[PDB]
Amino acid sequence: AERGELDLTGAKQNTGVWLVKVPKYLSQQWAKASGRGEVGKLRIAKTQGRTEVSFTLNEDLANEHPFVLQSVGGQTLTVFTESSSDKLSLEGIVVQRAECRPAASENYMRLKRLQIEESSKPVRLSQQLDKVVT
Amino acid sequence: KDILCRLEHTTLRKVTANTAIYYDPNPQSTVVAEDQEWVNVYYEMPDFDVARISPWLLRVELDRKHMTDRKLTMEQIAEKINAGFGDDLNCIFNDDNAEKLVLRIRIMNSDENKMDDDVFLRCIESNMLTDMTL
Amino acid sequence: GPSSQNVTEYVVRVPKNTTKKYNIMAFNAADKVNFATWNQARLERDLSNKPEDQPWLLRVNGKSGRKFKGIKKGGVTENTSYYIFTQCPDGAFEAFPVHNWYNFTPLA
Amino acid sequence: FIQMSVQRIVEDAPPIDLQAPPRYLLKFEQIYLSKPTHWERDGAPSPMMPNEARLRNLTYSAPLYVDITKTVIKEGEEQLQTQHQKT
Amino acid sequence: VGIRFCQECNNMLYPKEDKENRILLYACRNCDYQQEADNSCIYVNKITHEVDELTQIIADVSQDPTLPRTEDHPCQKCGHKEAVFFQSHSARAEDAMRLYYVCTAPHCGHRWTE
Amino acid sequence: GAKKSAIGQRIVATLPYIKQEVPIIIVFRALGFVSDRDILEHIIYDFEDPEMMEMVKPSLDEAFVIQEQNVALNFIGSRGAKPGVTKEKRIKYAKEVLQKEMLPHVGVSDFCETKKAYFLGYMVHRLLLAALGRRELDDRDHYGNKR
Amino acid sequence: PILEFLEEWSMENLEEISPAAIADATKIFVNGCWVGIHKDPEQLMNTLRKLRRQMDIIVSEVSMIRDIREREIRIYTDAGRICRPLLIVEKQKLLLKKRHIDQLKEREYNNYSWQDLVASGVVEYIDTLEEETVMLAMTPDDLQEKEVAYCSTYTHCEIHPSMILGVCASIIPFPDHNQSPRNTYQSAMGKQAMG
Ligand SMILES: [Zn+2]
Ligand SMILES: [Zn+2]
Repeated sequence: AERGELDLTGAKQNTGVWLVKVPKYLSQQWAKASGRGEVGKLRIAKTQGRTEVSFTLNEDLANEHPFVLQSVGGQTLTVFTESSSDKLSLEGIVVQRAECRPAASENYMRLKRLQIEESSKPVRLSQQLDKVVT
Repeated sequence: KDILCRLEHTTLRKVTANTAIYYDPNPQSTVVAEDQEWVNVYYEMPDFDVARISPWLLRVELDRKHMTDRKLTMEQIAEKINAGFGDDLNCIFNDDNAEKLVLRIRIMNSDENKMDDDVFLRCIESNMLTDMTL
Repeated sequence: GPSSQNVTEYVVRVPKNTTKKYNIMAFNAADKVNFATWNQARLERDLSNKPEDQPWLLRVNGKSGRKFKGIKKGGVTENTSYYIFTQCPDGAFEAFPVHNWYNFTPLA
Repeated sequence: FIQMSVQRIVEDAPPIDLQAPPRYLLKFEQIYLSKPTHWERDGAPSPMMPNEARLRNLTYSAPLYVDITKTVIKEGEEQLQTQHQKT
Repeated sequence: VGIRFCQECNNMLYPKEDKENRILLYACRNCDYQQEADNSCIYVNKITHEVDELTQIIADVSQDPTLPRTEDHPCQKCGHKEAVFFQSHSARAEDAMRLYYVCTAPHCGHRWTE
Repeated sequence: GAKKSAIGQRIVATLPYIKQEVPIIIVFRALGFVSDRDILEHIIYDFEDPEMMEMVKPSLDEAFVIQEQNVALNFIGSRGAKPGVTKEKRIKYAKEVLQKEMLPHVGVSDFCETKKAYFLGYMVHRLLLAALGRRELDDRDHYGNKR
Repeated sequence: PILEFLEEWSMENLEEISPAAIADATKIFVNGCWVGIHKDPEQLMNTLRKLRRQMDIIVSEVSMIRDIREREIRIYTDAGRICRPLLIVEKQKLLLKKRHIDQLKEREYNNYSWQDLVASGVVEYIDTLEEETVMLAMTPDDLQEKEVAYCSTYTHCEIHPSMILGVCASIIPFPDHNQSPRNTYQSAMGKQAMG
């Protein structure tokens, strides 16, 4: 028991966690409110020999997100948190990885172009003046 | 063509198919089952090497077509090795009847009785492949 | 049985702020990291540079056990975010952003 | 070059730090470029046509201006920031 | 041929015999660690190196639009008529004119030589 | 030579602002990957193939003496163009060289060690492929390779 | 934008992958920097080509090369790359149609131009590196017409072979009937000809 001790209780309980890679538009929609305690619903449907994962965007938030799983056997991942009280802890071991992909194919590129323009706004370019300074 | 063969330059590297440094601590029980068939012929009445044998072994397999092209049979190669290295090395070669031409090599008995018993084999094999002249 | 056709759907919660920040701890598979022997551990900022902008040093089971070094992922996720889903008694998934990513490698 | 590289070079140029006590910081922000101009001996600017440049052995060049922000920290707990437009 | 790494420090293991028992042990360096060497062969090089080029061939080459396609050599595994044939074009062969064939059917990366 | 032809052929690196070449495994150690398995994970991506594994043995043997990142950094600093008066300064100089002078296009920030190690391993992998004959040597006259 | 799109799609960052996965996956390089790895290189290349031909997230001059044998995808965006326009061929058929030709015939008073061809994705710019992986057809009427199957996977078609010539070599009449050093000599002389 010391300041530098790591609370491995999560590892002892073998708590399983899932890691997901999600896009900026989804993360930013969540960050907009970020305090309502709700952003959507994750629906998992399993069949005889196939499982599908999907996420539904909240109706209020919007004003389908299929999930593709990834093998985690090539790398072992764990999650640890640094508490504000300087009490490091382990939450669990990553047992599954997933990626969230957009549904729209072409019209989504329109939003991507808008994002690119927004990111290019800070870019500054030489300006053609008219009338020499004096 | 006989004069051409006597004039051109040929190195163990040209007539050797492959080389392998086996451990083979017991010559009577060879790690290579194919070797054990004929190695025991030499080791039934061994001569000039019964005193001691270096644990390590250097097995070289020679290409039949190259051997026939250069008219180099299994005898003069061992004779050249013996002349070059004095008694430093003991060479035991198979017969042409076997589909594979094999020449096992070991370090002298006296040294066994300072550089390294292992790396020195890599030294001799590479120098035999390039520096030595058949 | 129900396992062959079970459908599970859970709410998603994203608290605005959390007292403890969330990080990622990645171990190489070939290292064969095992937590059964992790009776105790010590994670602290390094002293070679001699704080928030420095690598992390992990010493498992004091000096006797293995030592690992974690380095912040230089590549930033300007267009990506990572979240962790954890089981809770209320049955709703909770998503926490990944503040940092660390790759730990054992030190002989 | 004119639209991207000049401005990017000026931006990437590290801010000038001086101290020898008060310390001054110089930052180059924006690039401005006027039309090619020629100054007569009297000092009156006038647009320079390429044919005029060819005939009079002039250089077809455009004046270049930078916005420069100079911030002075006097160690007195106040910093004075003055911007020179189109230097 | 195999390369073994120390279980303690994940460093290269070098061969050393033990005179006490006269057996090969892959011993670590800067670690004071040892292992029992089951394989026995510590070094082997093939000068001729008749390496099977089929191992190097990648099934994805069937997607290359620049490779020729022939329907006279059907795939044995699935019977697909169309196939892509090419030469090795890899150094050290010293005789490279034979054709290696790859099935063009997706998901069947069968490769062979005539 | 006895040991020269026994170990084989080794890989060195001619880093900028360093008078003489250094073994590649030493560069990896300075970048901070000490274990031979970790370095070979970034160099060889498929441990199943033994032919490429045999190619890197002489380099590992040559770099066996240095086993610590700080030791490798001091080794590089000692051969830096501006020798450091003290070992700590030599380390500080070698780290700067490997941070901003080697593979700058990969990155110049402080936490680009992994990226630089991966790219250097890719360079070593390309060299090994060329030596093994699995890839054709680059053609200088090729224009896709001209700007 | 290229890096952002690659991150959006299933391209695993180098930092977030174990080395063992690099074997099967194809490396993804951008401007000579090993950005990451990908598992479906064919689909990734199809998506990138579609994006470039639609001018949505990839500009025309960006060159994407898939070394299938080496399992590499190199995307180049830096300046200085020499490239030329080439007509796109799909299923042994030009994407350039009589409607495009008529709109070009009425080039003025309708605002139609070459940029519209490029945007429609009938003609795209190819550099030397990408041209290594291209299956050119010298002419559409002859090489991709149903005939003895020399090749049925043509990817692009030359707009006109004579466009391989320069300004001074383009004034030679019937240069394909002259011994080449005479074409060179005329190229030299045309710069000294009066006019
Ligand atoms: Zn070890
Ligand atoms: Zn097939």
